[PDB]
Amino acid sequence: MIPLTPLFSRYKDSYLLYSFRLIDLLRASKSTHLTKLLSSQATYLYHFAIQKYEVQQLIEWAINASPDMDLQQFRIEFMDKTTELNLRSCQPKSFTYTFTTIWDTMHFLSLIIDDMVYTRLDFVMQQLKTMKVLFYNVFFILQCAMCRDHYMNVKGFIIYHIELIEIALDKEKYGTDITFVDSYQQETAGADVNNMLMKNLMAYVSMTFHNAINDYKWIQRNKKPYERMTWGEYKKLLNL
Amino acid sequence: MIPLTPLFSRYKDSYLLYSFRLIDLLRASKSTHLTKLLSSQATYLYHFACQKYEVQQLIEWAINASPDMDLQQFRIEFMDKTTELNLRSCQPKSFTYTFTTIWDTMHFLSLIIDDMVYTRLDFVMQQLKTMKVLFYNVFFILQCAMCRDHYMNVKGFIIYHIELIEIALDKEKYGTDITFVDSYQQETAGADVNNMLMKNLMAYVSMTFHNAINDYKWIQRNKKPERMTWGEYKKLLNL
Ligand SMILES: Cc1cc2nc3c(=O)[nH]c(=O)nc-3n(C[C@H](O)[C@H](O)[C@H](O)COP(=O)(O)OP(=O)(O)OC[C@H]3O[C@@H](n4cnc5c(N)ncnc54)[C@H](O)[C@@H]3O)c2cc1C
Ligand SMILES: Cc1cc2nc3c(=O)[nH]c(=O)nc-3n(C[C@H](O)[C@H](O)[C@H](O)COP(=O)(O)OP(=O)(O)OC[C@H]3O[C@@H](n4cnc5c(N)ncnc54)[C@H](O)[C@@H]3O)c2cc1C
Repeated sequence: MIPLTPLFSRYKDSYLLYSFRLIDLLRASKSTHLTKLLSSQATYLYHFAIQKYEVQQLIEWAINASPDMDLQQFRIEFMDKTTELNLRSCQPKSFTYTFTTIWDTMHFLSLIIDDMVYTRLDFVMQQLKTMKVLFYNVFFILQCAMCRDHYMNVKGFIIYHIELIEIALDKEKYGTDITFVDSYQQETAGADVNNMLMKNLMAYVSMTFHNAINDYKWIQRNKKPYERMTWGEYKKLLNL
Repeated sequence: MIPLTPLFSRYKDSYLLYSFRLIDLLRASKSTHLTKLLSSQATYLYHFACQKYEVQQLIEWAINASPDMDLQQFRIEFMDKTTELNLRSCQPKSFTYTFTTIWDTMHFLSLIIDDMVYTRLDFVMQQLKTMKVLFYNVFFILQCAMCRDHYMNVKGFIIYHIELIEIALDKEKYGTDITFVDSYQQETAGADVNNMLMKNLMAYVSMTFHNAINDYKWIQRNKKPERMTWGEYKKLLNL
């Protein structure tokens, strides 16, 4: 399982706030396609957080919630509903929603993938496909049109690496064990010639992706760019 | 300044064939948005095809060509139109369309990018965004539903590396020169601290992508799986 650190504590709570803010959109939805997409995303999110039958109750409650409530009244009704369904664990501790709420959710999902793979095969390959669906369908909820447009262009970078893992798991299914390496360069050296996978690959993929977004935004605003996060420091922050 | 080689000449003729097939879709288009997108993409492809006003006349000819022609009849009218506009260069020598026509176009575009960068400016930084738009908007044209769905999932891998190039040219605009290195590993090791950029990045990037797609399709077909190596690829193209 994932190591308990302060930073991982915020991730889990950002993940719950994010999940809460996503289901609040269900009552507002203006299309059947959005409703099906929000319903499945939130179901999938909680399934990575019987718990599953209670979650179906929560999700169904949110689909039929009044569309004329504001957000704070939805929060009141949600707090009660999760308490009643014995899902206090779904309840966020902090309701301040920002970019760090989205980043934490993506970094959380990355750590979850690394844990499922190191601690693992049909099951892990079905989870990895649900993860691709989650990353493909990240919503910002907050207002940032240009963030949405940027993310739709490059989200495949993350998603591509999930497929490398599936490719690696497919080789283990067929005879070649996965070999775990400590640096991205070794994994990338291997593919150009045997089944090497970086340990904590997705933590590093999403970290590298975080930096690239933040590097690119200076082009966006047209200003000269300053502490960037390093894999060394990140691993220390998360006890990896 | 792309090295003229056998594989590259096929890339070039595949590029032209892909472009001819795209503008053939303009007469059929069922939405004003798809019309907007195909004519932009075709204009862009031609603009990179290793005069612009003549291309605009070609495109405008395609927009108004009869929707009740079949494709072969369109090919007849296109071969005449390009002959009249003094654009015999846009004419493909082979009209057999396959997955290799699409791959060849993608690998062609990758080689254009690496050539603009090492022979470079706000100019190259602007041409890269157009490159991003082209890769975001690749049409298969042939029938491969699961292909389009796979490519829409992972196309960002390619596009991300175009952004790393803009990021690198932005640091050069503001002081730090690009340092060209020989492996992908040296570029990804130095991002983690300085402005290194792999030489022939997009050739390597779209080469690795091509392998990934082909490895992934054994998962897609549920089947127990000769892959292209960088050294072999650089040999084939004289990089
Ligand atoms: C998918 C996504 C796309 C975005 N696209 C854009 C855009 O196009 N234009 C724009 O202006 N903004 C964009 N943003 C927001 C942007 O990335 C920043 O969050 C914001 O612009 C300024 O945030 P910041 O530097 O103050 O903190 P942030 O960059 O948000 O980081 C906050 C926290 O995350 C942790 N952290 C910081 N860096 C890393 C890292 N490399 N790896 C792991 N953890 C880290 C740290 O704990 C830090 O406390 C996007 C955000 C997301 C989640
Ligand atoms: C964007 C895109 C997405 C696709 N998604 C799918 C999918 O999801 N499922 C599916 O079944 N098919 C998919 N395809 C088609 C698939 O990749 C193959 O083209 C097809 O299966 C034919 O396989 P092949 O090995 O015979 O030839 P190809 O893989 O098409 O190779 C043909 C030519 O390309 C050259 N070549 C081969 N490998 C490389 C390489 N790594 N780098 C550079 N050049 C190379 C060689 O010169 C060879 O002659 C996709 C194609 C594209 C262009």
